[PDB]
Amino acid sequence: VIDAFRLINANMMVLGHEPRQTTSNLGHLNKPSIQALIHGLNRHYYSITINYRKNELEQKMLLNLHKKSWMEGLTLQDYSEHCKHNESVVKEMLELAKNYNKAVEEEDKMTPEQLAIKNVGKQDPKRHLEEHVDVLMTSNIVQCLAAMLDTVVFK
Amino acid sequence: AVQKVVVHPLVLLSVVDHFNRIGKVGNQKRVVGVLLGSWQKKVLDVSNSFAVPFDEDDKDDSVWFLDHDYLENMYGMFKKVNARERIVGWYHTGPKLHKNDIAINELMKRYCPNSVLVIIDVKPKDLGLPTEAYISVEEVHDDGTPTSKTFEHVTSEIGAEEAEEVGVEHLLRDIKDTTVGTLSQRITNQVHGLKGLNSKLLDIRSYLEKVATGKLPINHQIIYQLQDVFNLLPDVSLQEFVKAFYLKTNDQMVVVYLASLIRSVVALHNLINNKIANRDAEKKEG
Amino acid sequence: QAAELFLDTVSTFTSYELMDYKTFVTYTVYVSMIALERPDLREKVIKGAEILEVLHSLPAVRQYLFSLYECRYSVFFQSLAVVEQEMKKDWLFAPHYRYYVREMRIHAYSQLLESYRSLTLGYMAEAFGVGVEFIDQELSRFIAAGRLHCKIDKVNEIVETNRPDSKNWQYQETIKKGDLLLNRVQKLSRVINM
Amino acid sequence: ILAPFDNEQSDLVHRISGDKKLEEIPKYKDLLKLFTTMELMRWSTLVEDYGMELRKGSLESPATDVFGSTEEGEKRWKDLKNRVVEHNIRIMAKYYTRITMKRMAQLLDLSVDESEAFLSNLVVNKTIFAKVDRLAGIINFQRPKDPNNLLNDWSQKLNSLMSLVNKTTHLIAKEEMIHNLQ
Amino acid sequence: TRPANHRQLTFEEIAKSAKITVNEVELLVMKALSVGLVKGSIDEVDKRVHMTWVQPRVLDLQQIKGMKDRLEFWCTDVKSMEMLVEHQAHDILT
Repeated sequence: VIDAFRLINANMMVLGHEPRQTTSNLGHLNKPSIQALIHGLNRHYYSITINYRKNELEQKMLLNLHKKSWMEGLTLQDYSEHCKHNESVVKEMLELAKNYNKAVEEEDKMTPEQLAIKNVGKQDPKRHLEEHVDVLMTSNIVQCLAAMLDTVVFK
Repeated sequence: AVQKVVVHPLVLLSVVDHFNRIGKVGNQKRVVGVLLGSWQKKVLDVSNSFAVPFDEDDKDDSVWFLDHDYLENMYGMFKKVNARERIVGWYHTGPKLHKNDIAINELMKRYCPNSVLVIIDVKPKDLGLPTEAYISVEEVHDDGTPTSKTFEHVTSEIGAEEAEEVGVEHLLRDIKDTTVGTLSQRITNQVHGLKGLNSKLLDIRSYLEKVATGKLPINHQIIYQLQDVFNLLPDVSLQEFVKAFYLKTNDQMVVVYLASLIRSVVALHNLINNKIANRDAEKKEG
Repeated sequence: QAAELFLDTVSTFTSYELMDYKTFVTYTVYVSMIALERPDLREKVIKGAEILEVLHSLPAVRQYLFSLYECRYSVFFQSLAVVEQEMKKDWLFAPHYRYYVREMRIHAYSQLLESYRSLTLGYMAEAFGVGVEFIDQELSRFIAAGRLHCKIDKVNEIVETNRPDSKNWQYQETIKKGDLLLNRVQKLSRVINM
Repeated sequence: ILAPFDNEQSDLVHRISGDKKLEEIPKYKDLLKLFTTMELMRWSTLVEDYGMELRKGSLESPATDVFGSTEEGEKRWKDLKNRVVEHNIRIMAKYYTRITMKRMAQLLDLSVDESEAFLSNLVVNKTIFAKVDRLAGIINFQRPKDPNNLLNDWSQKLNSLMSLVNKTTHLIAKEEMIHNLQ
Repeated sequence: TRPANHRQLTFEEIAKSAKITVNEVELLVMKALSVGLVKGSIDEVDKRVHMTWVQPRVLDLQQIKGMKDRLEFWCTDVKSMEMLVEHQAHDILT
């Protein structure tokens, strides 16, 4: 939120004129906020549009933000905790799957208008389930690819 | 001594500006300036800088001119508007470190004995980071001197503060990777890692040829560490390794199986819901 | 599931569906013979006096259980034959009265082969039932089924044992149940959407 | 010396060693130097080179305590015997992988039955791991291998290799910088 | 002297090459290990040893050529794998 302003002399409105004689559409492309307009604004000062001067070089070197070391790409994630994480997640998948079919059976026995309210107080199994599938697949794919690349690129 | 350094982006933009700003004044190949920052534990955090007038003539390796009192009183000026920052290093923008540089350090070390050297490459062609960090040490060896004086490597990374990160994120409107996730987890990684490793091996060969002939000032320490590196490579062919690798992948696949099954049945339920929500509504238009 | 839900031997009144509390005891001991293994057997159905006092009046079932526990295989088979004959004509056991039997027998074999490793088959004749060829064909047809992991050699009349890990078995049932569920879900997929 | 091995003894010996005045008595200096280092002579040379010096000088009164009283002397000699045989077992398990019964029995200068009876209470106290076989006279250490470990150490070796190959290049660059810059 | 593979070796071969009787080689290798110049392990019932690392040494302009060669036809594999992967997953993030 940046803005630019300049004063105007009350003389001009004593003549009954208005400042900023106008020849082009390009000044009117934005509207002031109500909060800015409660304060003086047009009855005392006027705003000017702004834009950002850029060049390619600084962009080309700024996007390096959060780039990382090549070696980081080839690490195998401690094969002993990996299986612990996996068959921790599977447990809550168990306890959720046993709670899914209740919400499948109640699919239609009540007015759908209040069905939204049926969500609000109590987490639903369906949406809350599939993020675990997302996690499991995303992890177990890359963990397996990296091992192959290693077992080829070194000796 | 010091274990890593974190650099804020504002110094990057400041240096990039300074380089062109001097390009106005003269045919200078290089520029130099002062780095301001702060400490926590073994970690250095660097955040602000200003340039100092500097001159050098390629006539010889021993004719250069850095101005004292400009730095002396400019640091006073900055102190008088933010007390938290202390002088903590200096930077220059040469593509590689120059022969003068150690004798440069012995000048400004008076201002902070821990002073560190940071290189900021102004013209990237490559996928490594632009920064480097070097600290001075004496090192002992059998003969030729009791100690040499040597720059040695400290690890460096770019960071960001709460609000400068908002500032930079406003500017990068023009490009982003489509989605973070497994395609970013790969393309942003493995290919880049492989390219880096290839470039490292290329530089090793480029030196090794200019040691088989050329100038060839043979240095035995290089050969020692290379012997270690070549000894370290494992034999993949061993049966007892193979049985383990299979016994692991043949386990990992089961989880992908189960997850894909669950995904399919959920999508099926979604289709059923859609179709019954259509056939019981389309009839209303008669 | 029966043996788990038949552990109500202290809360079963003289109900209107089983005229005899003793019939209830016989049913629960019959199912507990199959369901549970040696520690639980030795801990629950033999240490609970509420059924021991009842069994005191039922010599046949008492000796039937004791024969299996005490490894007196010679007397085991006559009792088993009597039991299966009785339950062939009984309700809610006839439709599979053979299945039950074919379990107990194989179970008996698994109760003897794991203590030793190179037992000759001749010992069975004077310890389990006379007839070398009978035991031979029985063991052959039980090995072929994929249970009772062991092996037999005829030139020297010897029986060896092996120790397969508890992974391959934990794999076949997974793969087959996956196959059947995939088939079912494919049928659901095509039966809907014309 | 009499204390059984533990971290407290293993660093207390380090603290008390290297005292300037201690050099005035080179005998006990050699004693703790012997017990600090690797595999040590079984039993003969130590008693032959130190079993008689415990009465000369002007400081042998604790030595007489180790000798004089019958019960105290016998107990402390037995404990020294146990300490040295334990040190031998610890170091050989540190270096060896699999060994025959008679070889180490000879290296302990005592019969095979005594050897196994002495190491049995060691292994049941969970201080040294061994699985001896009393049919072929072959004993070993070498704990069984778990799948998670093998490739884990493989990955560790990969990490070290990457770090070393990364560190080489900077040193190479600073080598070129001082010769071919001008 | 030996390759990096195949560097297991037997007691009697040491006994010959050091002209010391077999019964001493155990104490010799123990000594060698204890001063850290070589790292490995021993098998007394097979009478064999498995050395795994050895102190570096100086070596001359003829030996380094083998380093050059093995490095070149190592780097070729990295180049091949990069050119493979950046093709086979072209679509997933072109």
